[PDB]
Amino acid sequence: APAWLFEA
Amino acid sequence: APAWLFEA
Amino acid sequence: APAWLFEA
Amino acid sequence: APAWLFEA
Amino acid sequence: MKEIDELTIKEYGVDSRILMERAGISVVLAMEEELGNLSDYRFLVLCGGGNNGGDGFVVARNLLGVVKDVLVVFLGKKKTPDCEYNYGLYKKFGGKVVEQFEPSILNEFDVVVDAIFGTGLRGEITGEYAEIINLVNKSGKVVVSVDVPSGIDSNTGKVLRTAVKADLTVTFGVPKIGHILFPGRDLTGKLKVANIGHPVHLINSINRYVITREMVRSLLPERPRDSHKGTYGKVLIIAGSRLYSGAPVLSGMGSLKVGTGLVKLAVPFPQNLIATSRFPELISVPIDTEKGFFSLQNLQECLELSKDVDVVAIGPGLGNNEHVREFVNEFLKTLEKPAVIDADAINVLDTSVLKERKSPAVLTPHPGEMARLVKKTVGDVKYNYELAEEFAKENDCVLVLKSATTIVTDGEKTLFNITGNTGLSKGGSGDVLTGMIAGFIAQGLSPLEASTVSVYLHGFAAELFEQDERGLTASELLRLIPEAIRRLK
Amino acid sequence: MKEIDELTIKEYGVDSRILMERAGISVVLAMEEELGNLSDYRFLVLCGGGNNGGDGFVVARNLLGVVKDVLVVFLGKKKTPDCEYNYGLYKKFGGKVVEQFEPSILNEFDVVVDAIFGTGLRGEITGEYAEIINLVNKSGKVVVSVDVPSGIDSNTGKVLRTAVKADLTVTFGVPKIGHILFPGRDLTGKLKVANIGHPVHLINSINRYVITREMVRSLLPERPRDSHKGTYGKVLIIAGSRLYSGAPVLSGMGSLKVGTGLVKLAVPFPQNLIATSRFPELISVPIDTEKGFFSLQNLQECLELSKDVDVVAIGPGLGNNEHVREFVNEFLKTLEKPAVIDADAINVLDTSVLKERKSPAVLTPHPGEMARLVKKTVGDVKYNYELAEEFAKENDCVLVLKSATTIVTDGEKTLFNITGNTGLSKGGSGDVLTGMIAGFIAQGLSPLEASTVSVYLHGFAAELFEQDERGLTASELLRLIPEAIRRLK
Amino acid sequence: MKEIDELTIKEYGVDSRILMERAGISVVLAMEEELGNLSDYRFLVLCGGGNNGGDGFVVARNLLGVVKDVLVVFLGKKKTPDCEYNYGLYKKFGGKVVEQFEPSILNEFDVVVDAIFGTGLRGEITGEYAEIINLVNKSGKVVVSVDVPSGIDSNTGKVLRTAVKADLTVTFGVPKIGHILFPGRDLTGKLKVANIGHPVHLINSINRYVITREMVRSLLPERPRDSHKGTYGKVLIIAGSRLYSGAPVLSGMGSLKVGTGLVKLAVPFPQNLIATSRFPELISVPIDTEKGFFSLQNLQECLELSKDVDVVAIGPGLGNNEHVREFVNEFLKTLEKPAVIDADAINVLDTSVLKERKSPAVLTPHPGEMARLVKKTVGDVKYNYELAEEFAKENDCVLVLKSATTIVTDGEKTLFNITGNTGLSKGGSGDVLTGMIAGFIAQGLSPLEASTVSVYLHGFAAELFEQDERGLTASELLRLIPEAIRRLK
Ligand SMILES: Nc1ncnc2c1ncn2[C@@H]1O[C@H](COP(=O)(O)OP(=O)(O)OP(=O)(O)O)[C@@H](O)[C@H]1O
Ligand SMILES: Nc1ncnc2c1ncn2[C@@H]1O[C@H](COP(=O)(O)OP(=O)(O)OP(=O)(O)O)[C@@H](O)[C@H]1O
Ligand SMILES: Nc1ncnc2c1ncn2[C@@H]1O[C@H](COP(=O)(O)OP(=O)(O)OP(=O)(O)O)[C@@H](O)[C@H]1O
Ligand SMILES: [K+]
Ligand SMILES: [K+]
Ligand SMILES: [K+]
Ligand SMILES: [Mg+2]
Ligand SMILES: [Mg+2]
Ligand SMILES: [Mg+2]
Repeated sequence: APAWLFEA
Repeated sequence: APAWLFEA
Repeated sequence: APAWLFEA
Repeated sequence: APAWLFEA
Repeated sequence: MKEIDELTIKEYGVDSRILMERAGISVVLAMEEELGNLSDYRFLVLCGGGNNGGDGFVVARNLLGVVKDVLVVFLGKKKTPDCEYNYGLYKKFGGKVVEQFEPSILNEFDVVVDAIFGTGLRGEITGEYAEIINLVNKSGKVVVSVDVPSGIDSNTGKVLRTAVKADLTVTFGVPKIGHILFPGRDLTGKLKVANIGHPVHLINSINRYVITREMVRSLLPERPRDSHKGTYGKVLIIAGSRLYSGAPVLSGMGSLKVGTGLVKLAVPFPQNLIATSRFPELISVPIDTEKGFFSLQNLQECLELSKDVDVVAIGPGLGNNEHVREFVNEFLKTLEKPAVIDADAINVLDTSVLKERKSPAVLTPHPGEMARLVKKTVGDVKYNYELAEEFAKENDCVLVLKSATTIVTDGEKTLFNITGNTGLSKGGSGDVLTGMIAGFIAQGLSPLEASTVSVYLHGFAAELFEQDERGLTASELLRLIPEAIRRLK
Repeated sequence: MKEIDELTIKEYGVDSRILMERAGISVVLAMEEELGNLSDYRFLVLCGGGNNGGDGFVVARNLLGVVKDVLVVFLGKKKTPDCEYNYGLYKKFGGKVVEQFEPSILNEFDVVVDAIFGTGLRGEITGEYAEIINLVNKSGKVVVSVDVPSGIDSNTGKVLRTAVKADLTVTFGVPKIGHILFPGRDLTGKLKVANIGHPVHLINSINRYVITREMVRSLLPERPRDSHKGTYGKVLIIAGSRLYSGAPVLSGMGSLKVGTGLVKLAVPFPQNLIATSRFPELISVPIDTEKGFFSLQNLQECLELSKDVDVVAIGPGLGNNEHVREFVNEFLKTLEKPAVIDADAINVLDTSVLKERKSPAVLTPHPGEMARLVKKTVGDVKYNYELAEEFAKENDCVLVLKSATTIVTDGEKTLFNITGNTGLSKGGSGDVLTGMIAGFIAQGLSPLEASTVSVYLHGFAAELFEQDERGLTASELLRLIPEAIRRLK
Repeated sequence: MKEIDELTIKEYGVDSRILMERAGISVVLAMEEELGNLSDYRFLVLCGGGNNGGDGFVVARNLLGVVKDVLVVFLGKKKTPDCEYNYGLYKKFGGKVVEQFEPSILNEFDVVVDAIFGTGLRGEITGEYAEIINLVNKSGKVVVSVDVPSGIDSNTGKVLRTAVKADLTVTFGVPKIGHILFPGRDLTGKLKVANIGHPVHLINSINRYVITREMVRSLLPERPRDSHKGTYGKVLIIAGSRLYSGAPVLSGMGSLKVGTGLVKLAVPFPQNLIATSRFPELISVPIDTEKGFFSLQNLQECLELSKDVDVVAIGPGLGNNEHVREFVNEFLKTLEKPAVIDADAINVLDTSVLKERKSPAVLTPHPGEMARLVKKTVGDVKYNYELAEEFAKENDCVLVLKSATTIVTDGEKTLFNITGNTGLSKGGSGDVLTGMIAGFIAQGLSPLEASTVSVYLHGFAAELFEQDERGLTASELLRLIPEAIRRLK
């Protein structure tokens, strides 16, 4: 799942 | 379909 | 759920 | 559909 | 209906207040059916000084304590007795009335209940009345109109200077002519007709009705299994010209698609060959003409061809020159069969000819053709059901005055059709309907019955078009007719 | 757009480095949207010495530590200030740059980021630049181009000797003409347009746009329910000949399928009978000609037929001989109605006639016809939007220059159409579009609006064909138009 | 992190304005991800005079022209350089700032962007600051906080008089301790952590982390197929009393459910029989006691039983009287095995005993037990991670300080657990966790690793309960552990 900008 | 009050 | 006339 | 960054 | 209210009060003995309570609660129930649970909405109820406004006060009072906020703006000068009584109840129940408004009032409300004017509208709306109506129309709020949207004349559907545009109209007893004819039909939005306790015998006595699915279903002719083409009648269509070769084909298939047994066209040669190249089911008889138009020289051949049919349709694509006029009028004068008279046969018709015919006729003009036929303007005949009734009664015919709402009358009974869409606003639509009517007559329906069934199914077939309605063409309409018939039962 | 960058820096006061950061990150986000999680991929970032390359250094630096491997190959000589600053950041962050490459370098990488040249491309690409671009194109790696694929002229879409073929192009602010016109449109692959923080007022000031679904939806005319065929206009189509009998039929139905109220064709007899045998909805008037072609002897009949219509389309299938030339030019000189001029009417047109017409015109040439009309080669007019603009402005018309990307201009405003496919590369396609344009004009759209809506819907209908596009024919295109209209709203 | 900003600017050379642009855009993207399309919403952006407010100005400026309305209320006195620069951009772009507000301002807006204070909060919030924050909290608008909700101390999670309650918090680089500890964790709402371009090496250097699913997955021990119960270790649990017979059973099964090979309980007779009547898998050794509690007379039997195990857990349900104190302290002083010390063994522990043990220990107090252990108030130890770190470092142990957010530390490394819910706020929960920790130690994880994995899985098992969390009991928690383990991989 793409996570370059955000970590949850 | 019940129609005592309303006709469409 | 619409309840102007009847409560159950 | 969200479009702040990209138009297609 | 004003007579129906009066009789229900004065002779059946129903208290006028009981009718008014029933009216108001039916509005509340209608809104709930349309909006779901009312308890989160804020309501602005706009009340005139008449009984429409009294109905409004019943609405307002019945929402008190159950929804988020109710405010009444009372816009009248004086109150009728029932309006006064119901204003009095609203206030005793804790309700807030104001008599002035600012443009900003719409801000704090979600639903506008329009109880300003109903059937008692007289004359143009001006002043503060007009101003609040224009504000409501610019507000983008949900608008619910009591009986008729304020500003529509309920007998004609005309806008008296300005009128409320409603999302939902709740009317009492029966639909009013102004919900059915445009522009009123447009401003009504979704129409609900509420039973408020008039005796059913009175409601059923009204002589002008909307054509419904149930009425059309019970009129559809029977198809007994032991039958043959002769069971289902024969139609002759006299149509076309060197200019207008497509009309006969659309009329002929119109008759076939509604279940007619045999259809014969008489069309000038070689334009007759057009029809069978498209649909070989049709019989397309070549008529030898001097210059590509029917004339008196074809009279005898056409009467001969009429002898072996049940109905004759005439007019689509004939052209309108003097030779056509002479032919059409001499033909109809001698033809002793039901006639469906359309298009150019109307444009050349001598109405004395109709009065002297022993056999029946249906005429199917659009307003342009009706205007020319009675020597009036389009604006004076458009939606003029009383003129249509007089014409039908005086000429002993059925008149089918085509428009978005179509009027069908024999002078005694008048029916309004509300099926269809703008895909029918295109050349060829009318030609189909002519064939449908002739077809149903051939199958045994009276001219009035045939017209009632055909206008409904023609519009319903249009609504069944799968893609955008503006792309509907007559050929596609034809393909949809048998699906309309199936959906009707 | 170079002006837009400058103004955003010099007058709005946005630091040039902020714009460059925004550009680079938008590339990273775009790649993630297209490739999913980036963390398993190895990236080769090819950077020129300009600001395109600076954008590249921002990309490279933002992938450091987050993906499997990044390498920059720096191919320039010197660096602009922002490229230098961002090179400096990349290296401070631990990034690897090399200035030489071997053909084998592509081996150890999955994604090529092409930041070699953007809008600053000048002249043919040669040398090591060309060589790395040719290696990238043979590599079968995923190619992501920064702003414009290197080697495409961003003002014209021409390839300057060689150019990168991209899977994904990320451009900034607005699409460039070279993403829209071929061959550049082809090499762009999937285009994303990123907002990098220019004031919206500047982005919106650009005078050459791509026709979008939203623009076409808001232009579609209204269908008021109280309407009739006259509401939706009347078209006359003057078309066909003994040689070319099919053209009128496709043009006529083109008008009907977009919602026109009435369509009349004037076609030489007996070729006029073709139209109504296929579609009886059409009116196909027979014109008596000496040898099967329109001539001056038909002038008067055609002007007469024009009086009762809103628009006239002329040209499809007329033929091109001197009698047709005399007829077409004398007709257009006297006709005081909007005209849609296509095909053979363009081939014979005297452009002086256009300058003297008071009424509007749309011309719809393919490049072959445009070339003959202005006496240039096909290669000089093809995709030449500035020539199209000058022609429209000088002749006071709308010019619709048909090709895979269609240009629509009135001289002031220019729109590009990117809908359609190769199924339209077949006889008959053009004839349909002519009817569509005439139809929309008849319904009340300006010639420019009608052309904008028609080119978009014509191509979109083609894309809706269910089977392989190469089997699409004009007849099937017609059937698809009303589904295109429905999908548009 | 303030150090991380500084180093990224001063030593890596990233312009401070670039960091601020990146922060602001990440807020916009986060809001879009959470709210869908932003274009219909009206935004009120509340900006302080610091860099938090500068981040706010970037947000505001990037919404201009794209959403329905933006207003900035600037609440500060002076502006830092980056705040000033970004205020300047906002205004050049056409943005509206006001410096005063009335309570009514919230009315015309849908979303509040809280950029008042971030990590620069110092001291209690009073005055107009407090007033606008209290108004925002009563407004029922969607609240999006920039970095940390204004009024939360980002190092502790305490509310400095009053604080914004956010639906969404967007923080930069790394979560702050005040998003993790309550009450701050509660006021943060949904937390997104945005990458704004710090070097990854710096982001990764932070010494206090949140325990994540990926960290726990990589710590889970291996299950080689050629294994037997001895592969997976042996646990002794010394627990229970005549008063507290249930504790041993929950601790024992806690060890078994995480994959321990053999579990032995030592429990006073006859309370030991309780365990095997519920779970016969357990070994429950009867210890003969004088009055139903462990005492020095049981020392030797317990050390003997310890020889054949890998880890000993002690404390749940022992009771706390002097004989238990003497037993617990003499046992732990002689036991040369890792020890997990819980509950009543903590209540009687002599901390000198921990300093002299050569073998490792984990202590698992709730704040009440930690308070008594260090002779402070519950309020002074609750969420006091620095006190926990000092205690762990001074006593050479791992400390697991239980609460809604659990702190796990060995003095050097500190981890925060955010799994779980209020169903764990019930007797028995702790007893399970003790067994889980002992179990993982027995399987070969370090005391710190065992504690990290166990706190995460214990809370995650609770979240997997099917019904309302308040009905969760320890027995049901146990049944859920192996499903938590499965979902983790
Ligand atoms: N907007 C509309 N809504 C519903 N029905 C419509 C609408 N517009 C037209 N119609 C219907 O379509 C038919 C049009 O017949 P008319 O004779 O007016 O038009 P036409 O172009 O002459 O068709 P033809 O070429 O077959 O003669 C009528 O039944 C009319 O009621
Ligand atoms: N490859 C393509 N992609 C998109 N659109 C195309 C493509 N090829 C052709 N078209 C479109 O199809 C239409 C072709 O019209 P044109 O007048 O060039 O051809 P034609 O063979 O003359 O059609 P007709 O026989 O109707 O005159 C134009 O709208 C053109 O833009
Ligand atoms: N609201 C909550 N959210 C998340 N975790 C919680 C919550 N309340 C309690 N817990 C967890 O449940 C466990 C409670 O253990 P503790 O020793 O405090 O309680 P207990 O009643 O003594 O349980 P036991 O009877 O097993 O000793 C701890 O892991 C604690 O972190
Ligand atoms: K009303
Ligand atoms: K490039
Ligand atoms: K904040
Ligand atoms: Mg007609
Ligand atoms: Mg062509
Ligand atoms: Mg406990």
